[PDB]
Amino acid sequence: SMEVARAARLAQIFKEICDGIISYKDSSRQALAAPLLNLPPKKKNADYYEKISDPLDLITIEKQILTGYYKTVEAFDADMLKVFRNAEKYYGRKSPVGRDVCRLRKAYYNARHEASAQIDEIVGET
Repeated sequence: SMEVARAARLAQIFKEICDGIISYKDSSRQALAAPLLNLPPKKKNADYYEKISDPLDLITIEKQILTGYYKTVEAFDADMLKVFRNAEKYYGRKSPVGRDVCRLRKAYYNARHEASAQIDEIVGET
């Protein structure tokens, strides 16, 4: 098949997974991915951008998916996991935001495990 077609099929999968993370709610109906959605405004969180070198938020990922910016799942994985790592690096694995990010990763690995079959069928038309 044609690469842009492939990259669109993938994009659709990446958007579903990423929407699952953004929308993800605990039994308590509160959105765990909320802290991950927007990068703190530079002007009053100058200390953030000193601790994080390669900052990324879910809104940006969500935006780039729609473009076909992610041509492989590794590039996607890399971006999604960087947003989680940056969160733990800044708030601490033990903070309430790390307890959350931790749990969101599990969600991420399940949705990624489940998509894996479709992702292989696409990539393996090369």
